Amino acid sequence: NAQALNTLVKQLSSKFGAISSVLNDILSRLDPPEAEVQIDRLITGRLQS
Amino acid sequence: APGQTGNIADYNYKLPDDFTGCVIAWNSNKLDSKHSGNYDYWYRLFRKSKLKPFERDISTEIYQAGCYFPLQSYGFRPTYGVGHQPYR
Amino acid sequence: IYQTSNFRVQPTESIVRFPNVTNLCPFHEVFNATRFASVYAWNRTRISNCVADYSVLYNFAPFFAFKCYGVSPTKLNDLCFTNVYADSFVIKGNEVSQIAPGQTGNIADYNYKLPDDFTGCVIAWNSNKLDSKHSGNYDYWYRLFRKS
Amino acid sequence: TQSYTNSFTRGVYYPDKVFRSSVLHLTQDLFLPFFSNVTWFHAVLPFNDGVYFASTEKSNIIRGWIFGTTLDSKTQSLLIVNNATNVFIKVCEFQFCNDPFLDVESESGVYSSANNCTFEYVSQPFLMKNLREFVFKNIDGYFKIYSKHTPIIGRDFPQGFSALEPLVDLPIGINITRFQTLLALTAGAADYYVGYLQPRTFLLKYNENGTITDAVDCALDPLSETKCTLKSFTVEKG
Amino acid sequence: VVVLSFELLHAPATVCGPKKSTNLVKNKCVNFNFNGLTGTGVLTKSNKKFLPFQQFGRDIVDTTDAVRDPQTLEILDITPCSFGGVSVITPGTNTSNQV
Ligand SMILES: *[C@@H]1O[C@H](CO)[C@@H](O[C@@H]2O[C@H](CO)[C@@H](O)[C@H](O)[C@H]2NC(C)=O)[C@H](O)[C@H]1NC(C)=O
Ligand SMILES: *[C@@H]1O[C@H](CO)[C@@H](O)[C@H](O)[C@H]1NC(C)=O
Ligand SMILES: *[C@@H]1O[C@H](CO)[C@@H](O)[C@H](O)[C@H]1NC(C)=O
Ligand SMILES: *[C@@H]1O[C@H](CO)[C@@H](O)[C@H](O)[C@H]1NC(C)=O
Ligand SMILES: *[C@@H]1O[C@H](CO)[C@@H](O)[C@H](O)[C@H]1NC(C)=O
Ligand SMILES: *[C@@H]1O[C@H](CO)[C@@H](O)[C@H](O)[C@H]1NC(C)=O
Ligand SMILES: *[C@@H]1O[C@H](CO)[C@@H](O)[C@H](O)[C@H]1NC(C)=O
Repeated sequence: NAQALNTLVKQLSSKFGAISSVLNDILSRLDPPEAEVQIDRLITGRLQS
Repeated sequence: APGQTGNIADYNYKLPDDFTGCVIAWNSNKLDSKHSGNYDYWYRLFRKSKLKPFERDISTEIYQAGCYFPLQSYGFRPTYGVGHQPYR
Repeated sequence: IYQTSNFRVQPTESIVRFPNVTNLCPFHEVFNATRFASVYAWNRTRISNCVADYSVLYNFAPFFAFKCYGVSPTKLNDLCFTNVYADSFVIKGNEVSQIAPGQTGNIADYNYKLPDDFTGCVIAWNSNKLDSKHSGNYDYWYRLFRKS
Repeated sequence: TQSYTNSFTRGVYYPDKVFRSSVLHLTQDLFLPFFSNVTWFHAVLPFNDGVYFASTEKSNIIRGWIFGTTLDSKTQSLLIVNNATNVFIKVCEFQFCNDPFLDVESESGVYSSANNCTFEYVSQPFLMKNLREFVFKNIDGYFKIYSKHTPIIGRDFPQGFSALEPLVDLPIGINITRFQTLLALTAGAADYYVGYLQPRTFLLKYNENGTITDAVDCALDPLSETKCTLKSFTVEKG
Repeated sequence: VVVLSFELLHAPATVCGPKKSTNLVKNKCVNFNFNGLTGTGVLTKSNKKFLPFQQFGRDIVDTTDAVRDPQTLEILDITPCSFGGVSVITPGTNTSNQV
């Protein structure tokens, strides 16, 4: 039960195919429609975890 | 176009990101351009800041630095294409 | 017993910390300097890394012209372009329709040619009082004719 | 003399600027593999992807570097010198094509056609029974240099562990391919080594005070590979 | 007349504009931006030792838990602001309405 929680938390620092792994970091330095598809990759990856 | 920002992209005509219509170009350079400049009607170059989508402002010359009207002429030509097209 | 939602403690304010502001740009060198090079032999003013505060620019010798062809005056201090290409010279006031993309004429194809794809700020003001004293500097030369 | 010697367990530097305590972090970057060949020069070389200088003597061994591409003409070369008061990390090039002088008094005898100098960075002098090490890694126009100031106790390689700390990083933006060494700080000897860098995976160990104290090469022998998989320094029977 | 051209190149930018700063607060849930690092939490005085080249600390699960103030070199701790679930205890609504 300890390993599963540690693995779950460490999945928050994975790019999953986007520019970065921080929500507001890509929110600022990116085009608002361009940033829409980047958030999609992070959401789909974190749902699968 | 939705999203992209800079100069008149959001200073005057802020197109919402949820746009659904279709953009059409009508170029008749000879008809809607004077030989020395369409000074009759002017564009707001340097206003205060941006504005929310579908917002119209008509007050002018009230703002001044802390410059007058920011209408920096047209200088159009009926034959010039780059920088002078009417592009309605 | 049912579970409905979650509770959170909202932040009360916002805070920002950044290092000491040092290494001001060479813009102070042109300050307290009421003379520089000519228009054809324009003085090079390449700028290395430094803090790009520009408020002092608007204070010393209030500029008649403040418009920026490439950028906006509001979007002035936010930018962090790689370097600076600053060119300065002395021009006639009646030649106002000569420093811009286009309007090729006496100063364009004979003296230094202003690039059409300008991406900076156009600053101009009448500095006759600060420069042209009673004696005058009529010995200064500028091209009115050429062959290239 | 182009002799060779075992590199042992040397060439570990701090990979980033992150504090850690009592953790075993498994990184993946450029490193010098354990037990490799070292060309023990005594009396011109490709840059590859980094070097490991180890010139020690006792007090005075090395006093210059070049780190250029063409080493002549007007191509930018990141000339690096040092003395008792300051270093000169400057983008300014001579013509070279000659052996610099080995005086024990000024820059004469090394420079011939000193042209424009673009960058003129100056900082604390490099110098702090002395061992001096170096790593010259460049990526995305970032010249990163590391250092260490352990005293020399053995005339051979002082077997042990060391961790190079960052010294300075510069946004140069140029690419280099060759380099030269300047020495003598007159019959004598000048001990001097050099290695090379390869991509590798390492398992570093941090104590609770944030100082690297050990490492394991993950592609050396079957035992070392097992430790990286388990992320531990002890393997039980199995 | 002076014209300054804002050229740019793939090499790292050199001339950035002026940067501002604010005060510092402790034991209060507040948003922070420490030299380009963003986050929220409560900042308190730390008791850890930093080598004089590192900036911030990370825990085992790679989450920031310590920072260094760029104005004055001092180490600060970061703790997230409190959160949790909420439950409602009720009897039969056919009987009463208290909760
Ligand atoms: C020193 O100044 C010279 C010019 O006097 C620089 O040479 C120019 O460098 C720029 C950018 O590096 C090039 O775009 C030009 O084509 C170069 N011109 C010539 C004639 O070489 C030089 O880069 C400066 N710095 C050094 C270290 O020499
Ligand atoms: C930055 O300014 C503050 C002002 O009080 C000063 O205390 C501090 O020492 C300065 N930073 C450095 C690195 O000296
Ligand atoms: C700055 O300008 C004033 C103008 O009167 C002058 O007195 C002073 O010496 C100048 N300072 C310099 C050039 O450092
Ligand atoms: C050009 O600028 C430099 C740097 O400020 C200055 O030393 C030099 O006197 C200037 N030349 C002229 C002709 O103004
Ligand atoms: C180091 O020596 C040579 C390098 O010339 C190399 O071929 C060899 O494998 C290395 N190891 C030993 C033990 O010689
Ligand atoms: C080291 O070199 C610098 C070069 O600027 C020189 O000024 C200094 O005197 C030198 N050190 C000694 C001890 O001479
Ligand atoms: C870490 O630092 C503390 C305080 O300086 C010291 O007591 C302790 O021994 C250090 N740990 C080491 C050196 O492993």
